[PDB]
Amino acid sequence: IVRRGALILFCDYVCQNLHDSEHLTWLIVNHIQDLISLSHEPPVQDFISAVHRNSAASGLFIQAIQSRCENLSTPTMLKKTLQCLEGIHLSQSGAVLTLYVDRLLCTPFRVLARMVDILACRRVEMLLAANLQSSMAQLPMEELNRIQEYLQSSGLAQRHQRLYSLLDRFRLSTMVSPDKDWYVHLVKSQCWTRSDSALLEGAELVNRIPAEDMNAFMMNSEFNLSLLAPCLSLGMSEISGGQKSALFEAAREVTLARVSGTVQQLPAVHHVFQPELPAEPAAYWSKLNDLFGDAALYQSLPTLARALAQYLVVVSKLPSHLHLPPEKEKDIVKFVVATLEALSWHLIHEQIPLSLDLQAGLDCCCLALQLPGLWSVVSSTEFVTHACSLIHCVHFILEAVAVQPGEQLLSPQNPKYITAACEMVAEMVESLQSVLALGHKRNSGVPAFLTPLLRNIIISLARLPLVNSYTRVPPLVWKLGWSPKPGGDFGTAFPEIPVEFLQEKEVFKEFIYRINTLGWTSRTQFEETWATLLGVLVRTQINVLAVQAITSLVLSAMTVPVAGNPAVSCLEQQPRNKPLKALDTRFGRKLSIIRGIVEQEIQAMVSKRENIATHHLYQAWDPVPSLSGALISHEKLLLQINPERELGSMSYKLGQVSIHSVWLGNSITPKHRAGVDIHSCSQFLLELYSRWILPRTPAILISEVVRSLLVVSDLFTERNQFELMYVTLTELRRVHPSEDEILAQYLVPATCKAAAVLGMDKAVAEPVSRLLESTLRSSHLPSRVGALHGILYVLECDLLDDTAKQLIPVISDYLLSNLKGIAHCVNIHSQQHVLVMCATAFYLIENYPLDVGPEFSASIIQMCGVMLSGSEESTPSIIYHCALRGLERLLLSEQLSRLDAESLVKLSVDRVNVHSPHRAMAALGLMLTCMYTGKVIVAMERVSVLFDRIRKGFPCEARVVARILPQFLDDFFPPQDIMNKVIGEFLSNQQPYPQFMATVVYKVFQTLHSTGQSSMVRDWVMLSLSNFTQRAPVAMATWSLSCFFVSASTSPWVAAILPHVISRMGKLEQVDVNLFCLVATDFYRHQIEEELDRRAFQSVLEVVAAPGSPYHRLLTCLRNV
Amino acid sequence: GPGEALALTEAARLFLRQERDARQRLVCPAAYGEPLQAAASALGAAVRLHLELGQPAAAAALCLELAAALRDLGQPAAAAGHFQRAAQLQLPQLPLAALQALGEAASCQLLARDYTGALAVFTRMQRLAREHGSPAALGAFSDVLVRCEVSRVLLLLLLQPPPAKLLPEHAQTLEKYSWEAFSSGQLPEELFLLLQSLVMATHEKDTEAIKSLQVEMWPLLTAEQNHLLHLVLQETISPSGQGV
Amino acid sequence: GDWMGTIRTLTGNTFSLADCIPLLRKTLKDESSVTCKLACTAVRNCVMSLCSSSYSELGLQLIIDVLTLRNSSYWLVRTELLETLAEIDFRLVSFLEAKAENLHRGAHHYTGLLKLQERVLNNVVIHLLGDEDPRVRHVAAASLIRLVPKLFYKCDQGQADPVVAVARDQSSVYLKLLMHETRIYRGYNLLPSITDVTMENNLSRVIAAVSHELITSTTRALTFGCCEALCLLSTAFPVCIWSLGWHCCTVGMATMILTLLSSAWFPLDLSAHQDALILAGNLLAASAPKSLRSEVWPALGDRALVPMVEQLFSHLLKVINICAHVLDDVAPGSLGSFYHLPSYLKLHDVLKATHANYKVTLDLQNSTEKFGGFLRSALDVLSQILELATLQDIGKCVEEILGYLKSCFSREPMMATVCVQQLLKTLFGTNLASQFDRPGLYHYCFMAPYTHFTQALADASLHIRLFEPLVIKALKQYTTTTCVQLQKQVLDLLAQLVQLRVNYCLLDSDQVFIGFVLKQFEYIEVGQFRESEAIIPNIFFFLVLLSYERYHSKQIIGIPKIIQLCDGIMASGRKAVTHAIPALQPIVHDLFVLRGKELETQKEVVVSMLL
Repeated sequence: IVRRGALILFCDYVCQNLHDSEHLTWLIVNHIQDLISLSHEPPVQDFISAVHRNSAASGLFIQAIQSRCENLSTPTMLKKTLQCLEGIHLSQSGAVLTLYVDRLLCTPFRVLARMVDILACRRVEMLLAANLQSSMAQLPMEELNRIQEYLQSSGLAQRHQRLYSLLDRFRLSTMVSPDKDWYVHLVKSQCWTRSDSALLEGAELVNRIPAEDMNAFMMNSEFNLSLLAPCLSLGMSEISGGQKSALFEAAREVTLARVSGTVQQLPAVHHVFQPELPAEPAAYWSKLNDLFGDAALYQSLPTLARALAQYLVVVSKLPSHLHLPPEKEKDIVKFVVATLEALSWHLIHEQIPLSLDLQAGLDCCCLALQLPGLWSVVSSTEFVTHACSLIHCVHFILEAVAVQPGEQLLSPQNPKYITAACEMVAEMVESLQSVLALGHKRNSGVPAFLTPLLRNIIISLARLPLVNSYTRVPPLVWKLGWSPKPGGDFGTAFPEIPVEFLQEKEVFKEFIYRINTLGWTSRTQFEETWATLLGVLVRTQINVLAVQAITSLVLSAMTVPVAGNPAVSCLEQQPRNKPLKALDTRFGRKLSIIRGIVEQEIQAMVSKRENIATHHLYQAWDPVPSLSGALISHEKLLLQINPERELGSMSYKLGQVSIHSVWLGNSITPKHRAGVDIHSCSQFLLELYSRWILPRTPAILISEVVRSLLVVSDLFTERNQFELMYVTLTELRRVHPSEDEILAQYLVPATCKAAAVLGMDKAVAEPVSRLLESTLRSSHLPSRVGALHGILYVLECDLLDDTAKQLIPVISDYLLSNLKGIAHCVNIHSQQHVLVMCATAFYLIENYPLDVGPEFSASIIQMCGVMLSGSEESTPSIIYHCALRGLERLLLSEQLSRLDAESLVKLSVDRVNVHSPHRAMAALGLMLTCMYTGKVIVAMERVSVLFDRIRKGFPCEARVVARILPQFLDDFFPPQDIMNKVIGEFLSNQQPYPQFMATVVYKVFQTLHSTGQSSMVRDWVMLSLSNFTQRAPVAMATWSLSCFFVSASTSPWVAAILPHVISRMGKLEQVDVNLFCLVATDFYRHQIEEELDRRAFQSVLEVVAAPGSPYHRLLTCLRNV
Repeated sequence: GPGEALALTEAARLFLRQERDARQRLVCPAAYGEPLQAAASALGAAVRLHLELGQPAAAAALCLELAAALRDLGQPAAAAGHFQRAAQLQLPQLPLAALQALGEAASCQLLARDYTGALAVFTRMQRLAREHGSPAALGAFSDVLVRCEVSRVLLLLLLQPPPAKLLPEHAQTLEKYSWEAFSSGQLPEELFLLLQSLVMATHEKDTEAIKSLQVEMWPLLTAEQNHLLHLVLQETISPSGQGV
Repeated sequence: GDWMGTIRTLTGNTFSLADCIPLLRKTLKDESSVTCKLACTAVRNCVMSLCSSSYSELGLQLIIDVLTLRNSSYWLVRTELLETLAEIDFRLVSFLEAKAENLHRGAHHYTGLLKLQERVLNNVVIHLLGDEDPRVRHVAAASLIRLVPKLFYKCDQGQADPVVAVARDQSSVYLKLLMHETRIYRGYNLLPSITDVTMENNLSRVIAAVSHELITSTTRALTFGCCEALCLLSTAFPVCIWSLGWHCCTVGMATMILTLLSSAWFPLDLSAHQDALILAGNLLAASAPKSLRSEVWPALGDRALVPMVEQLFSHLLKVINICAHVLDDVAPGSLGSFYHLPSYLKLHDVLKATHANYKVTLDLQNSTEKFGGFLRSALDVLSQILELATLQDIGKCVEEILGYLKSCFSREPMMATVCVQQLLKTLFGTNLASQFDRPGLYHYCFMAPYTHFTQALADASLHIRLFEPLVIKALKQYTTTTCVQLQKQVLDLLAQLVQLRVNYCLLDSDQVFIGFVLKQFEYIEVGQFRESEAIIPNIFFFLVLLSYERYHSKQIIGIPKIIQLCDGIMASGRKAVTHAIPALQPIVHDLFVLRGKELETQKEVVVSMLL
């Protein structure tokens, strides 16, 4: 207070005693920074104004700022410095400009760079307006040249072009062929840089470099490693399509080579990373201060880790020879650990690393702990220090991001790092309930792009044998008097909790949480926890807990991938709907592509990514095994997954397994799981339940046992198991009277499922219709929802009663009555009820279109039409996408009479016109199915609404529409009807995205050369009299012309440079003019041909003479030809 | 009367406890969750009773309870729906309580990755805070205004709506972060300068500047806004919608 | 530095003051809660001096360290932590935080900021409003009140940076301008009430945080604590003065608190119930000079408030009826009737239990008694709300209100008298609604105080029949009580009756009351009246008023006798500040301002004794 107030008072004193200048000089030279900091204060404001009215004072001001700009670098300090330099005396317009360009112009803060741009522009304007004998005096001969040389040596003359032009004005007043190697050099001009500007375009560029010299191009010290992850990604899109990708294989060899290379620079003996103070242990830490301590190497570890994560996230779906070899695995593991340590190192020395680098390191860790080859390495004993460093760095990063100083993470032999890692993994495992629970009161300190990564990494690390045994023990057991002597080839193998230490409800709840979160790492651990749960079962409410834990544990075996690894696996699904026969035809095989694109985007936008840990967008996969089993690829389950579960939700639903999969996989004409005898658990639970519910068993346990049976029946394998299930549930219906409260919810669907599995007959499975109808008339919906689930089970493939068909109207009238009310209100109602209702209705319409007809299957389309058109608030998104996908399966399946089918193809036009981009993309998929299934001016309306979506959609929706447009165009009607429209949409001003329309034009033009339209293209190009060359952004005019002549080219290596042209949409540099001249000339010589057409071309250019450069240099090139 | 409302809300609270136990407290990968529906039905009956008795604030409090439970259980979208329900119930008597509920709804929309919905809720919040916050907001509304402003700028930089579909509110905000002459508003000077630099760097396609600003802005932003800024940087480096 | 250097030269030991801070830190993490509370007390003794020192980083470290004590399973540690954090100046803490660069990392290299003010305000003070111990809750509310004035918020138009906030705090004391210079209830303010914008913003943010914790409260204790805290704030920062900080006036928080009052468990907690009544009354009172007209409650005009006022009025009448049934022991079976309502019957059960417990104890100095406090608060809010009532609202209601006061008078006679006075105000129509018709560190340090100083220097050169038994009870209680506050209130009521032109021979036919009042002057002058300082100004006001009155047009007391009483008090006894001066104030005022020839010599005598 005294310092600043005294400076202000002294400034006010100098303002008035201005005749003397020693106090002014002293103030400036000694307190320039305080003057700038306090410049908002009126006496200091007046002092600075008085400095502005004095050439010598202003010169002292500038001389003092030149020697203090070190601390005037802060955004606020620099903004104030500019506010002070603004009104500087004119006699110093050469000094302040020198300071501007030498020091303040190249700032990472762009708004201050702009301020400096404006102020320097004015300083030159003033030098120009002031007469010559003084302008030459303030700005010397070589000083102006050095200013221009700093602006040109740096890339600063290109960001601030007006300043360079003004300096040029001041000095003026003061006195190839498109071949393989040209393309390779042009790509090298863009990809041998170090820049994250055009990664996708640079990947599409290096893709066209020949395969014989592509691996030698990505492996020089100049190749931008930022391109490796795009090149892999793009490469994957050419292996997912079915081909072989040289891009992917070359990028993979380069990525693994670079990983081995950087691992080679690590020390030979590895010591655990510990953040406390790694200086005491050894001279190892000197080397690790030199290694990732500089930037030449630290700025290559996350760039390499992004590529490695892009590779590791797709090795689960690659051809066998594209998996990582067993020799590199140790390498990879070390790299992962090192990357995390690098990140932790950066945290200790230089603040937060980088949202991208952090994500890359945690992605690598997450993905490596999911691969068996890498897990089995880091899980071993030779890699105990690496697993310990993983635990230490993960805990360190989580605390450095989420825990404020003064708070704790959780808020209510045997080296010490082994115990430290055990306790840290246990703490992080307990943090999965509050701190790392996405959407919990305590996840607000975690930025939510680290939360799934951290959850998955923590589960994976808690399954390591070094810490697994410790982690499975509740801390409420350490608080009791339990501490045995451990030893397990590490020193931390603990015996499992004794059941005397499980009879308390709290300890048992903690133990169940542990075993459900961590899963089981082997058959031995599964059997141990199975015996433990049984011995607990053999008390008040412990039996409910034990039965629920038992059914969770047996469901853990159902997960198709890595037997019981929650981090890698989700509950296996077998959908009730079947693969549609409309596809696998001619037009269905094209709809497959055009709709798979939209499906990938809908998955990226709305899917809950429950089975997906990392951020990678196109990672959707469903837990559906071939059963003919490997997992069925996501592009083969287009409209197959059960319509009543949310997109990307992987939890347990009533209907996980279709009865067809029961009758098929374990052939039951109507062994065990992955490594674990689930048949024995099946029979044990069947007997223990068939002998526990019939004989003083309280109802609250009857309900839980019936729930557990309903769940576990997904694991039954033989017909006698379902038979015992059904007999038990029938005898329980007889024993337990109308009093259920909570039993029908699980009794009715378990009964109906078992009855359906037994090839439903009127022999014993006849009286399911009775309690089905009885259950649809209830007071609480849960029983009715279980009834609808049982209805679906029984409607799957079981001819109802084998005689009587009253059940189908019994269902359909319930559906038609209860759905029609929920169209003006859907939020006030239950989502699950609506979803199972629509699922039932769609299955009826598709598999039973005989009994349904007048009232059903036509009014259902009305239910869906009024649901899809509801407001974004009134119709939730999960109901919207369910109804839309069910309508799309009803449409693509030919089980509709052609007055509701058409009543559906006209339901698609109103829904693309919504603001929400995901609803718009869903509507676009529905529209594409209406188009491809029901197959002149209607198609014109459709292509127009597509172009309108490009014009007024967000860049994602627009990019997707632009990606699907070329196929749609050359699929539905001839090019002559669109080569106007599309060109008009590439040649427009209201078009927000010319860079997408450029690829659209390119694809259309290159698809012209299919049946022999390699001449219509030059005809439509010569139709550039009015449209082209009339574009007020001359830069955009020459850019669009270059793009159009790239698109209209029959020569290779020049049609392959479009992403190099789209990469610079403005940017009228001279290399761009040279590229435009070369491309227009390659269209002149090879294409035109007619000598009179050469002249019709040449006299379209000089209309817009532009003698400067865009068209004059082109006209010159044509004269040279 | 109100005692029945008390019985119903205290039943729903135990139901929500039981659902939290069956789902989160002791993770159960075999439960779809029954007590959540029972709690929802009880809370709905209690809300309707309170609305009949002339107590929209108690009904909004129950809606807030249900919304917080839904967001806890990993259902962000239904949570945002119920948060907006409560905000509408509170709106023309407790603008600040409604602004808190709408902030919860916007957080839940960002959890669900519904960025246009979150942008819409943020703009509605900024509007309501300007109308009820009095230039020179009251201070309880100034916090809302600062959050909604930073979040709207980040969401507009993420979405990048085309000039055709771009509301006057969005354009009026975005033009404020272009600089032409020597203004920060309700925002601190340093954060406002970094936000202006961020807008100008995402417009001029300067990846290195965006990375520097990401690191500089990390301490100044909440973790929600740090997520938004990370998404802006990622959409800049790796755009969505390309399929590769 | 210099002190320690001198003392290290003199004695010789190399003891550094930077060596007890590590000991305090270690002692805070102690195993024992006794040692923990003692270390918290030591931190409370030293932390604000450390922050204002060159060891300010250690003081910030200690603030960080004491934050973990809010989890203690020992109430006295939690209350000690609250009292420690209430002493902290967060403008200074904000300055130190803005200067700190490696202290935000703390241990484990945290990325992000300390945000100590937000953590102290929300994670400790407002969090311990949800504490299950009422003592911790009360301490937390007190600490919140103390914290409100010193909680620097950014982008404030009064203080741009924390240095300017600290400079404001310094300058407001030592550069305080050296200058100087029909009874509304405690809650109303019919003035501009020019408030400080920075404190307005602080109060706004604090009220927003507490109201958010109250609306989303899933706990009984948190609701109780937030209600007590908001009532405390409405006492220390009145809603009428700080109208901007209380949102707005207040339509919403008032209906929120009224909904709380219509809950099923909340009114059964007597302390929280009376806090809610006080808060609701204060909020409804703060809307006077914007929501008053110059139907029911016709003087209101703003009709969004009429339902709230009606609901609060009927509730107050019902609970005062309940208290009257509990006092006049009568089991429950036409506007305060509660026989047909179950929630009010449960409230009757609770109040009956409390008063039956009170009836069997002898602790006459027990102030925190629950039934008496509840009845006092309910009568208080009734008297506050009556200021907005016109005769149409109350004229058909006053009979039952007076019946209730007749029975609640024995328990709380002071507030019963206050309520009788408010009823007399509304009857005779004398209440409100009837009588209604950039700056930083140079501004604050030098410019504004010097401008004020020079400006001052430059300007330096220029239905009564129903009140009879309650009035009689009040007069008799005056003649028999030793409670000075009750006697003060009875003198206020008598003065009001005299100004309403109610005859004195009607009340004092024998002149017994003024006989007793003048006989009190013996013990007052001797010094044997226990607390006479409280009673003397009111006595002399009443006597001055009675000097104007005419006992059948024959002087009752007389100004000369009043002057003699005053100079007898003065020339015989002790401090003039408490006794003689407060007696001379009514005489000076009602003789020189409000007032053929003997008046001149009376004024002469008064001027002589003033000299």
